[PDB]
Amino acid sequence: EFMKITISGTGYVGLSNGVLIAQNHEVVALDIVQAKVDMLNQKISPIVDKEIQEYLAEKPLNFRATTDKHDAYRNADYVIIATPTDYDPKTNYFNTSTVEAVIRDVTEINPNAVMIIKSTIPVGFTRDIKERLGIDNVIFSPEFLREGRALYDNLHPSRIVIGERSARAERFADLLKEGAIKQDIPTLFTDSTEAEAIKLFANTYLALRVAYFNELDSYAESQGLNSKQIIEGVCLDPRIGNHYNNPSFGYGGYCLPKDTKQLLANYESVPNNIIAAIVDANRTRKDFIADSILARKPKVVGVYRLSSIQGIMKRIKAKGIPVIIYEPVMQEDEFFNSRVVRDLNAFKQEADVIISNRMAEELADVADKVYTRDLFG
Amino acid sequence: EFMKITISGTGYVGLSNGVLIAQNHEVVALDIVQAKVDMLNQKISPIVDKEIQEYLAEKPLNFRATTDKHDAYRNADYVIIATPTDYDPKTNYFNTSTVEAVIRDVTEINPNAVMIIKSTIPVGFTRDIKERLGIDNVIFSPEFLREGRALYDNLHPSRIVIGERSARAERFADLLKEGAIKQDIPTLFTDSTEAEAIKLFANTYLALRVAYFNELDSYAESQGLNSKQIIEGVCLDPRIGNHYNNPSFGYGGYCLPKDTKQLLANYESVPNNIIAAIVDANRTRKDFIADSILARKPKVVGVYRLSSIQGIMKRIKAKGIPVIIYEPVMQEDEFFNSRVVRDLNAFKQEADVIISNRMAEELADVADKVYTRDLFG
Ligand SMILES: NC(=O)C1=CN([C@@H]2O[C@H](COP(=O)(O)OP(=O)(O)OC[C@H]3O[C@@H](n4cnc5c(N)ncnc54)[C@H](O)[C@@H]3O)[C@@H](O)[C@H]2O)C=CC1
Ligand SMILES: NC(=O)C1=CN([C@@H]2O[C@H](COP(=O)(O)OP(=O)(O)OC[C@H]3O[C@@H](n4cnc5c(N)ncnc54)[C@H](O)[C@@H]3O)[C@@H](O)[C@H]2O)C=CC1
Ligand SMILES: O=c1ccn([C@@H]2O[C@H](COP(=O)(O)O)[C@@H](O)[C@H]2O)c(=O)[nH]1
Ligand SMILES: O=c1ccn([C@@H]2O[C@H](COP(=O)(O)O)[C@@H](O)[C@H]2O)c(=O)[nH]1
Repeated sequence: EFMKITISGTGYVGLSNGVLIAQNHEVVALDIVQAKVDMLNQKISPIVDKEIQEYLAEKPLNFRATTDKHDAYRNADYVIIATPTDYDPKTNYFNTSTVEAVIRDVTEINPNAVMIIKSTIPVGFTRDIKERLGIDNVIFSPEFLREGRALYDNLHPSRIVIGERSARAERFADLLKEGAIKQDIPTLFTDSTEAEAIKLFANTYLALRVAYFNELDSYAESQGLNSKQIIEGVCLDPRIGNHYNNPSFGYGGYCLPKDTKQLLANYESVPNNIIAAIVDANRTRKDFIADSILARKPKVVGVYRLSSIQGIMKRIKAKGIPVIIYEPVMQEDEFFNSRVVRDLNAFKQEADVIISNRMAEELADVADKVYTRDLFG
Repeated sequence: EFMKITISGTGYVGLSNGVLIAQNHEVVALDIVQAKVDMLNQKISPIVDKEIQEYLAEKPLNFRATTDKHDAYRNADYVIIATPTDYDPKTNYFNTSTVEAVIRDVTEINPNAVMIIKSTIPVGFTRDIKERLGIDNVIFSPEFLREGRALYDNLHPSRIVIGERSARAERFADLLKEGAIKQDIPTLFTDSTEAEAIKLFANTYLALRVAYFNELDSYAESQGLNSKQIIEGVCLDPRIGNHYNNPSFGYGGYCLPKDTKQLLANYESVPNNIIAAIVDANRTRKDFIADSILARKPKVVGVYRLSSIQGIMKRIKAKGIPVIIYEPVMQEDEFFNSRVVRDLNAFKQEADVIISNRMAEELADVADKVYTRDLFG
């Protein structure tokens, strides 16, 4: 087979999948930003990913880009939708407008193309949109990549999951396996809504794991015990393992805080204690960490690098204690009403306690006033 | 070195450790039950463990037993304490009387022996007892074996943890490594109280993991989704894994229900949400399972095999629905006021719904009225 696969959205997800598949098939990448398309046609990547830029520039890929929807979608066997979406936990609103616009466009231009959604969507999205528009050609397949290793994670994926049990779903899984470097990749075919719930449950388990080791750490600090001794002893049980067990100021990042809340909203009519506790536990852990810091009676707290550390900052400021921030990447001189100190040495002198989620070489000479719960970094 | 190691308590734990060490050193096993000692001296095991009976009967072990404390403890380099203890969650009482009696006896008879406690004790026990009696010769080392594979788990241990950082603790770890079949066993030396908390945190993580996959299963049932599809997709993430993820009526057994509660009691002054939720989650899961069963409006519920299933039974009976029990191992004709039916066929005919924690071959012909959440058994 030599198929045509269109990518809608040339960001980390679209380009990871597109470059992977362009090694063996015809890929046409569609974006709405003409300048990104022009760059791609010059074999220049519009994003930061080593492998994508290396592949685009150095390997023979049957790849091209366009802003023309008709040129992109005509004769496509599959269209991978990788446009932006966003879930807002405060309102429980999942903005899927770009995905719905693409489904609209493909349905109109090429109703025979099979759309594969890689964008994050709410649980039940695909079953519902098919029913609403009265179409059958949409399948969800979760994307497991990490930014910065976008192409790498699809060259060496943990597994491939396609949310339809059919020969056309299997042929799509084959495209992902064919472009990968890793061999005998675990492949799983499920029904739609089930596939859409996988990442929420996987990411929430990771947040649960971090929240648990953080509660173990709260206990160890409270009791004057060596947290590393306990954690290493526990994690030597092969059913538990030595990963994702490094204490911190709370789970953070781009996915976990929102996904745990998104999953909890989905449990609104399902009795549970663990799902709700995962969200509450992070707030409790931040209160514990802030209270530990405040018990040292600092006159100035220094925050070394800026994300769960933001919650610690908020709590310290709520008690009227000034916070100064060391963050080279930030160019402003203020962040949430607190001074950003550009000079590391001045920051070190002024701060009575320096908090940092993870230890860093450059804090070694002031280690005595650094508060971090990092054990394994 | 060729040392003398005394075992106090010849049950699963004492005999596993004693037979292991008797392969290379002089072991004298002490019990209070003369008949168990007499059996041991005839090379007959007083417990059910294949490897222990095989080793006792067929390998050249420098092993003997006695009820004489003086004969047992004199000249011992180490005394492994493996007497019964019990934690009662209702009262938060940990009965360590047998361990304290042995410490008393050893201190009096041979104050130079180094005691290694393998019995389960409360967190902080060893530090406190040393301080109370003004002695230094007591060290806690957790025991990770499973009944039925008692000797096997010490021939192939996950890891060895000794709750003292010293050369004498290391020499004890060496005895455990020397008798084992498994090589390069992970070995960890910690301070006392830290070692004593390891199993509670490890077992509570296992209960948390089961409670989490059970909440995922509650959601799947509630939403009409295929739980196996979701769980397999999630567990293919290598940070999560395909173990301890089989839905059930709640975590049960001999250790998890009590250890989770014991750990929660230890968190009485430590802010947390996850530790308390692990206990509450099991009650919620049992309520969900019972409610699912009751929604089928059965006139008689059959319970196939008797332990979290007991909680389901209690809840069904609380609603006035009769329960019948199929449990060949039980000889009584009543269990908690419910009929025990000896004949499997009569049990099958009468029960409108048959609940079972795990599926079983012999329920195949009535599969249509069996309710089990088992996926991987
Ligand atoms: N970045 C990540 O780590 C992961 C992201 N995802 C999901 O994948 C989707 C895309 O994420 P990214 O690749 O990071 O987005 P991105 O923002 O890096 O790239 C999105 C691209 O879509 C283009 N675009 C916007 N509307 C469009 C339309 N109607 N038609 C064609 N192109 C359009 C944008 O101009 C942009 O180039 C989101 O739903 C995201 O949540 C999934 C797994 C990992
Ligand atoms: N069975 C298990 O799965 C595990 C048990 N443990 C702990 O190890 C300890 C022992 O458990 P088991 O071996 O299963 O007990 P067991 O009940 O099978 O054997 C205990 C032995 O100690 C004897 N004994 C009682 N008082 C004594 C005394 N003052 N001096 C000498 N012997 C005495 C009893 O007669 C009996 O033979 C407990 O603290 C238990 O919680 C730890 C890990 C696993
Ligand atoms: O051992 C760990 C692993 C991860 N995290 C936190 O969980 C979130 C997700 O981490 P990652 O999977 O993006 O690396 C991040 O805030 C990370 O700091 C921890 O606190 N400890
Ligand atoms: O996948 C699993 C693994 C264990 N358990 C439960 O957790 C408790 C401890 O199991 P084990 O570690 O003794 O096998 C038992 O009630 C067991 O049924 C489950 O429900 N699902």
